[PDB]
Amino acid sequence: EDGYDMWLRYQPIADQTLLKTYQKQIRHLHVAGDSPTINAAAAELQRGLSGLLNKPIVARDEKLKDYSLVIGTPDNSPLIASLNLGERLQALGAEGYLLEQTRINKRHVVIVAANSDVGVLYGSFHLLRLIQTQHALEKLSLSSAPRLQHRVVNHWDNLNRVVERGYAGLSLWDWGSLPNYLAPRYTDYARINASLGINGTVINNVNADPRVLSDQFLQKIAALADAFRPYGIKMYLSINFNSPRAFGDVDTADPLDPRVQQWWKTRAQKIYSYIPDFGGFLVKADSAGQPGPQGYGRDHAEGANMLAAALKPFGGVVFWRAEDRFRGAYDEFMPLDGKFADNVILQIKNGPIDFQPREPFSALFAGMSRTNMMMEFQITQEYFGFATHLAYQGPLFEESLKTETHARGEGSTIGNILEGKVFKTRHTGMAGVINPGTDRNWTGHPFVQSSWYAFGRMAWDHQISAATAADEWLRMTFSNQPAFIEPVKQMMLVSREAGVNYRSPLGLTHLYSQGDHYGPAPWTDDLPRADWTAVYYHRASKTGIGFNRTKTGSNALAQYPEPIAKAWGDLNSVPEDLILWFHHLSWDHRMQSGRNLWQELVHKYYQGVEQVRAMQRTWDQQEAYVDAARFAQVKALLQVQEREAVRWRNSCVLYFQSVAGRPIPANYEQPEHDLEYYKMLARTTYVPEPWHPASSSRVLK
Amino acid sequence: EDGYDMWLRYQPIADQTLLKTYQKQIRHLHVAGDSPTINAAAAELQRGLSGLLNKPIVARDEKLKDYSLVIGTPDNSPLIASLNLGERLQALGAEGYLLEQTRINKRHVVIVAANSDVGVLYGSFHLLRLIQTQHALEKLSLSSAPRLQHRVVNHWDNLNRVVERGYAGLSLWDWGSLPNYLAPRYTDYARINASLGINGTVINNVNADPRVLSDQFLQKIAALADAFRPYGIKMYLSINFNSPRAFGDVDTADPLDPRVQQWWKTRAQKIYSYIPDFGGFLVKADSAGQPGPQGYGRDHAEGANMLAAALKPFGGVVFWRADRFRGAYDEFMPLDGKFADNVILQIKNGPIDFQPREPFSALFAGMSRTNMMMEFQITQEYFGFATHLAYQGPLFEESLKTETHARGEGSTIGNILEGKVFKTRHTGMAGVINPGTDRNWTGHPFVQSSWYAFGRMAWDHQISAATAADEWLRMTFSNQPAFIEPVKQMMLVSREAGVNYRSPLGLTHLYSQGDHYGPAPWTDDLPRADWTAVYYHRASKTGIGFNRTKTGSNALAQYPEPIAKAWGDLNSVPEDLILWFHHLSWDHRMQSGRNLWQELVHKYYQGVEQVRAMQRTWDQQEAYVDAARFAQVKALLQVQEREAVRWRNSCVLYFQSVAGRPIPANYEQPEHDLEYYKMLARTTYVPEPWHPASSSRVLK
Ligand SMILES: CO[C@H]1[C@H](O)[C@@H](O)[C@@H](O)O[C@@H]1C(=O)O
Ligand SMILES: CO[C@H]1[C@H](O)[C@@H](O)[C@@H](O)O[C@@H]1C(=O)O
Ligand SMILES: [Co+2]
Ligand SMILES: [Co+2]
Ligand SMILES: [Co+2]
Ligand SMILES: [Co+2]
Ligand SMILES: [Co+2]
Ligand SMILES: [Co+2]
Ligand SMILES: [Co+2]
Ligand SMILES: [Co+2]
Ligand SMILES: [Co+2]
Ligand SMILES: [Co+2]
Repeated sequence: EDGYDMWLRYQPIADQTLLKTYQKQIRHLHVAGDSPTINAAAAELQRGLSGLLNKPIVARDEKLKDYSLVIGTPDNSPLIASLNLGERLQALGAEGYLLEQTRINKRHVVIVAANSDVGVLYGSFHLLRLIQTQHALEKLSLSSAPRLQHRVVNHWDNLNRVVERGYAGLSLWDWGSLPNYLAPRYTDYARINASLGINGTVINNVNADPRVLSDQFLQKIAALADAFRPYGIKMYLSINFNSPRAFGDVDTADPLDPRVQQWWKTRAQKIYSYIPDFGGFLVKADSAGQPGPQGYGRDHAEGANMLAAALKPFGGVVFWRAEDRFRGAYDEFMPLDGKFADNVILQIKNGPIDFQPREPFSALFAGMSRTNMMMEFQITQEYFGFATHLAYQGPLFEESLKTETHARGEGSTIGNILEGKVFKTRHTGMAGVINPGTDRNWTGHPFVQSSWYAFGRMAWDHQISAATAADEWLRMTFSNQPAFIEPVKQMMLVSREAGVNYRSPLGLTHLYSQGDHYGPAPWTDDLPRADWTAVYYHRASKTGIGFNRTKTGSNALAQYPEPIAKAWGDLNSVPEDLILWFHHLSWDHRMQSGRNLWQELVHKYYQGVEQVRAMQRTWDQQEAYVDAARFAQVKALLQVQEREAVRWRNSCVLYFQSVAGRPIPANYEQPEHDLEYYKMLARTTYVPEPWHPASSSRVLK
Repeated sequence: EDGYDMWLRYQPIADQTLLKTYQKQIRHLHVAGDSPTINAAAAELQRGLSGLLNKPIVARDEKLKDYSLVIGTPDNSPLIASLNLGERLQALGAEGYLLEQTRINKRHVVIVAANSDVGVLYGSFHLLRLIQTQHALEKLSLSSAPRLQHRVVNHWDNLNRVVERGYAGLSLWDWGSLPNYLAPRYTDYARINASLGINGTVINNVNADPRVLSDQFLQKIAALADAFRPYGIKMYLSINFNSPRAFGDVDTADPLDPRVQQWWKTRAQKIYSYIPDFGGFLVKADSAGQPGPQGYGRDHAEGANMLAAALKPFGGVVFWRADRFRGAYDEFMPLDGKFADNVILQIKNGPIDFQPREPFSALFAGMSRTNMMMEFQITQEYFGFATHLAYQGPLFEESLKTETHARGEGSTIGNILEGKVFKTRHTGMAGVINPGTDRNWTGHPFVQSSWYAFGRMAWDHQISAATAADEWLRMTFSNQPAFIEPVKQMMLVSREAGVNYRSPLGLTHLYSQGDHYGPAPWTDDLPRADWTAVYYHRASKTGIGFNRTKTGSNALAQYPEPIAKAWGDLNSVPEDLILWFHHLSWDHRMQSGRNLWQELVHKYYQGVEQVRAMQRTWDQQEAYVDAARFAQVKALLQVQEREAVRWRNSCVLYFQSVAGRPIPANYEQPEHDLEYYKMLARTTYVPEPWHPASSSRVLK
C-alpha cells in the first residue's frame, strides 16, 4: 500500500465468517436512476462491493432480485417510492439518507434511500463504511443528516503550485494542462471528500492571487468544478479584495464606490457563466499585507456586504475570515454584529491566536448573536510538525466542539453554536485547512489522513468523538484486528497531547521559530511586531511566567460569558491546561500534582518526549497487522519525531531554565549541550517545507 | 498505467505464440552469487521473468535444471566458470556482459555472463529488454560493453525540494525523513537508471547549496548512496566553491591558499567516511553569480585542480562545467593540458545553452589534452516544460554523429567522447533529467523516452534515435507493429517540430526571459545584451542573422578548417544552421526556391502543422494504449498545439514588424496582432513551480 486510496480501501473482508454473511446479504446492486450523481454512487458501490465482497457486483436497472442493495430517491426509483417512507424521509432533508434492511415484494433488500441524489451518494458511502468497518447489516435501520450546511475544505495553494503550510507535495491542480486534461486524480479527490459528506472546496490560497478571476483561469477552474459536481462538491475561490485594481479596470477597490460594486457584479456574472452552481468566495482581508476594506477606510461589513451583493442573485455566499493580541478578533468584529448580510458567514479559527496546539475557544463564537458563523480548523500540521510528526487532530477538534461556552445557558457548546441552535442563524458550516498535495498518499505523513477523516466526520456530526472517528479510520485504512485497533487508537488519541507537551504545555503558546514554524524558538524577541515574538506571550522572568488576562491585566476574560470569566479568572477553578493564557504566576505556585510551576513545566516537557517514545514502542508492536511499506514509513517518521521532540524539550527547558535560574530536577536526563547549542540548532536544522524561505537558508553556524 | 514503472513494465507477453516459446526456454533462474549487486539482479529477473512469462520464476542456488537462465561471473558461478569463456568474455571489461544460449553439463541454458557483478546486472536488464521487446532467444549470442566510463544523470534540485528547470514535481529526495526513511522510490530510481547502465548521479543543483557538505546532510546523502550502491550507481555532489567561507572556517576560498587546500582535503575525508565509494564533485563556477576561482583572480585549472587534489587519494573525480558564441572556446583553450588527470571538463552539446538546435561546441574539437564529457538536457527547459511532446533522441543522435574534422575524418563527437580521437583518461556523458515526485517521474509521459534514449546512447553513442524509440515504445506501450511505426515517426519528428515553431534556420534564444516557456523574440533591454533575443537574430528591414564568418566575429575560426570552410561558404552551409553564421538579406534564395523571409514563414507554419499531424497520429492509436495514458497524451498535445500556434504567431508577427513583408496568402493569418501577443507573453501561465514567472500577477 502507498496510501493513494486513503480510507477507501476496497479489499476483501478478512473475517471469513463475516464475509460470507455479507455475500449472502448483498448479491445484487439495483440502481434505477441515471443522473451524474446517481451514476457516481453506482460506480462507487460497484467498485466497493466488488472489492469488499470479492465477487463481481454490477449496478443494474432490472427486475428486482432477492438479496439486493437498492438505491435511490422516491423520484428516481419506483422501488424506493413503493415503501412509502413518508415522514421518515422528511426528517432527512436535502442531504440526509436512510439505510435499512427491509422487504420489497417479498424480496430481501437493503435500501439506501434519500430525498436527493447527493443524499443517495452520502448514504452509499455510509453503507460501504459499515462493511469496511465490519458492522452487521442484519436488522440495519439508521438514518442520518448533516448538522452543518457548508462542510468545506480549504487549500492554501499558490498558482505556481507551491502550497503555503503545505507538507504533502505540490498543489493538486495542474494548471498547465487544464482545462484540457481531466486527470483521474481530480475525481479521486472528489471521491475522498464526498465519502465524508464534504460539499465544498476552496482550492486557492487565502493569500489570494487575482489571476483566479481571469478568463484564462476560470476556464481551468470550471473543468475542476465539472469533475467535482457529480460528487456534490461546490467550487469556491479565495479572492483578493484589490482585484478591480489588479485587473486595471478601476483605480480603487473601495467597496462603497459604485464602479467597484459593479466590477464585482460583472465578475460574478462571468464566474457563474462558467460555473453555474459556484459556491462563492473565501476572503482574507486587511491581515498580513492582504488588501481589504480598511485600506479604503471602510469596515469589514461594508466590504463583505459588497461582495455578498454581487453573489446574492446567483445564490453564492461569502466566507469572511475573522496591546493584547488575544483580544483582537473580538474587539474588531463585535461592533459589527448584525451588520453583515444574510449570505455572509464569518469564518473564525477555533482560538483567538493561530491554531496553536491548545487555545481557549474564540470569544466571538459566544458573543456574536446576529451574525452567521462557521469554524475554521487546521489539519495540515503547521504547528504539529509538518509531515514528520504523528499528530491525530481528532482530539483537538472534539475538545473544541464539546467546549461549553455558557453563552446562553448550559449546552452552549461550540458545536451547538455552529449548528445554529444557540443564536438562531441562517448559514452554518466548518472549514478544514487540509493542504494536501501530489505526494502519493496525499498528506505526506500517513496519519495526517486521520485528521482529514475526523474533520469531515465531525463536520457531518459535531458530536462524533475523536475515538469513534479513529476506530473507523483505522479499520478502513489498516486493519479490523481488535488487538491492533485498541493500542493504535490510544496512540492516536495521545498524539495531540504529546505535541502540546513537548512544545508549550500549561497554557504556553507561540514558541515556534518564526516564520517557518518547524522547530522551537522560545527566546524569540525583536521582530517588527512584538506579537510576532515568543517572549510577548510567555513573559517569563526570574520570578514567574504567564500572561495576565484577568481584570488586573488585559481583561480579555471579560470578552467571555460571565461563567467562563469567573471559572478561568479564579485560580481555584481555572484548568491547568489553559492556566498561563490567563495568569502570570510565580514559579513557586503549587500545581494539583504537588509540583511547583517550574517543576510542572519541566515534567510536561519531559512527558511529551516520553509519550513519543511510548508511541514508537506501540507502533513496533503492530508489525504483524500492517503492510511492510507503511509499517516502515511510520516507524521511520516516529524516529524523526522523537529526535525533534528531544530538541524541542531541551531547547525550551534550557531556555526557561536560563530565565528562572532553577535546576532541572536530578531524576531527569540532563541535556549535555547548552542553550547556545540549541540556538545554533534552531538556525541550522533543515526546515522540511518547499514554501517557507527557511528551507533555503544556508546558515551553518 | 500511471507511468510509475516507466519502461520496466513486466506484463505478460501479448503474443501468445512467442510467450509459449519464452516459457519453454526459461523455466528456472539459477543464481549462485549473493553479493548485494547479484542479489539486485536476481530480484530484477525474478520479478521481470515472472511478470513477462506469467508464471512464478524464483531465483535459486540449486543443482542446475534443464532450461535455465544462469547468471554470474566466473568468480561467483562455477557453472559460468566451467564454460571457460576466456578472452571472449574478458574483452568485455569491467561493465560488459555476454548473453548466450548454450549448454552446461548437457542442460539447455541461457547465460548472463560478465567479469563483474555490475556487468551481470547490466546484462540481466538487457536480457529482460530482449523479452520486453519480443526478440527471439533461440541462438542468442550477443555481447556488449559501454563506450563511455562515466554515464551520469544530473538533477538541478534545491534542498527545499524545488527543482530548477523542473517540470515533473518536487525533488525525489525527502530530506526531512532522511536518513531514517529508506523510501522504496529511492530503489526504484536506482532500478530505472541501472536498467540503462547509468552508473552515477549528481543529486543536487549546480547552483550549489553549501549545506550538502555538512554532517547533517552527509548523513542523509549517505542513506541515498546506500540505496544506490547495489545498482552500481555512484554518488556525486554539486559543490559551492565558496564553501570554506560559508562554513565560517576560512576568510577566503582562493584555491592557492593552503588553508583552503586543507579545508577541501579535510572535507573530502569527511565525505569518504560516510560514502567510501563517493564519485566526486560537479562544479559550476564563476557563471551567473556562482562563486569560483576567478573571484580570487585564479583560473579554472587552479580551482579544479585544488578540488581534484582533495579527491585524488580517494579515487574521486571533478566534473568541471565549461560574441557570446565564442565564450567557452576562448576561455578554456588556453588551459588545455593544465587540468589534472582526475578533472573532466563537462561541456554542453552547443556553445550557447541547450537551444533546440545549436552547432557543436568547438571545445570538443579543440581540447586535445584535457578529459571531456558531454552534457545533454532531457528536462524540457527549451522544449515546452511538461506540456510539449519532444523526444530528444534525434538531438542527441545529431550531436553524437556530427563530424568535427578535429583530426580529419572520423572525428565525430561520439568518437571524441569515446577517446578514439585524442588520447584521454576519462570519458563520459551527463544528462540533465530533473525528474520529480509526479507519479510518472517526468510529468509528460514522453519525457521518459528522452531519459531512455540518453541512457542507451551513453552506453553506445552510435545507437540511433529510431532504435531507442522502437525499444522504448515496445517496453512502455505496445509491441503491435501498427502502433510502433507511426508513433516512432511521431517521436522522431517531434524535436524538429519544436525547432520549427520556435526558431528555425539557425535562429536561437527567442524565449521569454528568464522562465523560458513562451516566445519573446522582441526582448531587448536586459542588464546584459547577450540575455536578449535581438542580440542573436539581429533582424532588420534588410535582413537577419549573425555574422560569425571572417568578416564578422570569426567564431568559425574556432572550428577545424574543414568546418570553417563548409559553414563559411553560403554554397555548403547547412540551412538548418545558416543564421548562426551569416547575416543575410531577406531576398536571399533558399534551396526550396523561397526567399529567406518566405522560408522563415514556411518553417514556423510547418512546425504547427507538424504538431497537428502528431495529434492525428496519436488519435489513431486509441486501440493500442490504455485509456488513461491515451487521454493524458491526447490532452497534452492539445495544449502543445495551442502553444505552438502562440509561438508561430508571436514570432512571425514580430519578424514581419521588422521586415515589413507580407505573410503569403496561402498561410492562415494570425488570429490577432503583435501587441496582443506581447500581452499573451505577459499573461500566459508559466507552468513551473521554480521560476518566479509562475507567480506573476500581471494581467495586461
Ligand atoms: C495562509 O496564511 C497563514 C500564514 O501562513 C500563517 O503564518 C498565519 O499568519 O496564518 C495565516 C492565515 O491563517 O491566513
Ligand atoms: C541551473 O542553471 C541553469 C539555468 O537555470 C539556465 O537559466 C541556464 O543559465 O543554464 C544554467 C546552467 O546550465 O547552469
Ligand atoms: Co500512507
Ligand atoms: Co510560493
Ligand atoms: Co448556506
Ligand atoms: Co502509545
Ligand atoms: Co524549583
Ligand atoms: Co506516463
Ligand atoms: Co527554489
Ligand atoms: Co574516470
Ligand atoms: Co506524426
Ligand atoms: Co517577400
